[PDB]
Amino acid sequence: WFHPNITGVEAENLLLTRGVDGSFLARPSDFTLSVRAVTHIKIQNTGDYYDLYGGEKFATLAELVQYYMEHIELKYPLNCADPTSERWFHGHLSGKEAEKLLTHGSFLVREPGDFVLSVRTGDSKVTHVMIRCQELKYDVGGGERFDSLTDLVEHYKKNPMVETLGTVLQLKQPNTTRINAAIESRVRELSQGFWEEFETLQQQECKLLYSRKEGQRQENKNKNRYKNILPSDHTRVVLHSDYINANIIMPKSYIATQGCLQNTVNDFWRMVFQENSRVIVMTTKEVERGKSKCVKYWPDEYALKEYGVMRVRNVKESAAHDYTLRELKLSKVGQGNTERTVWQYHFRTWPDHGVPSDPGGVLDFLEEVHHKQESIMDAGPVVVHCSAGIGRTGTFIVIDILIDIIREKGVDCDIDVPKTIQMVRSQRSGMVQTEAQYRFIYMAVQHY
Ligand SMILES: O=c1c(Cc2ccccc2)c(O)nc2sc3cc(Cl)ccc3n12
Repeated sequence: WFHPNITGVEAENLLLTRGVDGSFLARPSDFTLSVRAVTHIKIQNTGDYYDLYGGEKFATLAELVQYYMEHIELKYPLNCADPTSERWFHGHLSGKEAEKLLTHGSFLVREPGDFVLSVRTGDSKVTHVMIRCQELKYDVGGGERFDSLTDLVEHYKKNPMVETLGTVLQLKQPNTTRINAAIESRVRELSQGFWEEFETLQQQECKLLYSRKEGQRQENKNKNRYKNILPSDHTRVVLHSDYINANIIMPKSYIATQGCLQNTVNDFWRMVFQENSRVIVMTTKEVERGKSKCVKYWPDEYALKEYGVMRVRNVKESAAHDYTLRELKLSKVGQGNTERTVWQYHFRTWPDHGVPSDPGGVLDFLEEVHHKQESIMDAGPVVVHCSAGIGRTGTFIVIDILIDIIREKGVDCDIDVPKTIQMVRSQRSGMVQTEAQYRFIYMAVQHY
């Protein structure tokens, strides 16, 4: 249902000719939901979530579409044929280059008007299968003809081609992003190249296996800052009544969470204590563009506040250019020996929309956070929150994970930004929201 390189007119004709009523598609415009008369519904994503006009806020475009197909009718997704966003698709490439690149089950489809399925087999050889394209459909020389190269690949992923002498041409996996640290050259090549690689990652949203059940419960709706933006049930924080919109991220561990609500302040301190977290990363202001993003869950400097069964002291506040650092002290009301310092690094210079022009400041912040975390024996996950706990939270954890690798291996390590994002998304959907953030992660790793 997502079409990466179409226009409003192309979409309008597609839905009128190849579609019916209830038929819909999505496309980059910022996104547009084109439904069939043909209506165009705007989707904006400045970095926190997908905000549909006259609709709701979502972690992914696929979560958005799944919700409106279940609850202007979204009934029939009008499928896209362009293979540009598929991992296996290389477009322009020769046989030799594909042979050398592939040098088991590893495949690709390359490019008169015809395509070539190059597959590796071993314990080795590279088999090239021609794909004829006649009157818009695709085929391997006989049998079934496919509406798109996608239908072809998925048909042969399930049903592999058998070579004359019994060789199974398995379609297992498509890696063109695992660059060695060195980054400078890759950033130049992706400079767009970044948007192309970003939407390939977006096309991998629905491959992820996750449930959102506990967050959809009656007793837990009030505990969600955005009703549709929910934690993954397999990695959610269970409080030992048990609910918080938070997930554990394990590549140093992190807890990705939303900005505190007035009714979730006590549950946030119950989580920090239980998890033995000593570092909080706040990547948002309490209020941005007149809307509240997170409530003040920490006392004023020198003050002491009781938050349910938890007691928090604000020892000292230390201002830096980009951030404030609050030395907090947490204990359970009743038992004195339960006390520990909790350090809250509150980044305040993040723009209301988009990303910082330079990642220097973010990189100084994360460096400080990392050394404060490494200075504490038996320390729990680093708590990271923004507004929804997916956009900024995701950009901060991904940059932190990748620089963690470059700290322990040096300028000689193999990094894969989209592979890291997909892995984090497997633990909380929507982690890293926009293409601008995606590019900022590359620029951050570059500047580091
Ligand atoms: O998806 C994966 C998986 C599989 C995977 C599944 C769950 C959690 C982590 C990893 C994998 O090993 N490697 C890569 S590289 C790559 C590039 C892009 Cl643009 C998009 C995806 C993608 N991708």
